[PDB]
Amino acid sequence: DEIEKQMDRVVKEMRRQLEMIDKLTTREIEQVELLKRIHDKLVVQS
Amino acid sequence: KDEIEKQMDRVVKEMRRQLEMIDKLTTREIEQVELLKRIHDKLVVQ
Amino acid sequence: KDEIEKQMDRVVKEMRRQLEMIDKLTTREIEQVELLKRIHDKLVVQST
Amino acid sequence: TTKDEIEKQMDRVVKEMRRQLEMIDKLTTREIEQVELLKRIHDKLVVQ
Repeated sequence: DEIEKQMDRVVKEMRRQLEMIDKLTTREIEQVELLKRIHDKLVVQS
Repeated sequence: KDEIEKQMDRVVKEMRRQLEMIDKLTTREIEQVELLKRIHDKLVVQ
Repeated sequence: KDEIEKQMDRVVKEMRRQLEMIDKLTTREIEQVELLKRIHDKLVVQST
Repeated sequence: TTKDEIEKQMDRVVKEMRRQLEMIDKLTTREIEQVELLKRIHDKLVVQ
């Protein structure tokens, strides 16, 4: 079937893009942590 | 000095770009889920 | 066994709801980064 | 307000987005696990 071949291509795209979302979310959490280090460095300022 | 705040500004602009990428990529995922149900609907039609 | 199509239909509806939730939370995140940009602007008006 | 109180707003915002950011990450992993069952559905559908 050609619908079954299309479903396989789509399922494979969704996993690739979904891992990319997951990678990018992970990077965002580390950038939120850097903001906590930036905030912590702001009260140690004075 | 004000290298903390300039760094935070670089981080804030970074998170916007990457959170937009997450958002655009999630949006594409939802459109692929609906194509997936159109495939499911095309499978009962076939 | 046309229960795989019933399973596939159950999964696609599940993924759309959970994916819409991801999309709402990301959208909320962007509003908070801009709130963070307003905080950044208030910090330069303060030190300077 | 006071620079000591802007940091409190930034601190509340930073902790909020991290919690919501963890939630996005939780749902994305759950989504990847469903695409896997979606691939198992396709493979069980081609054997038919």
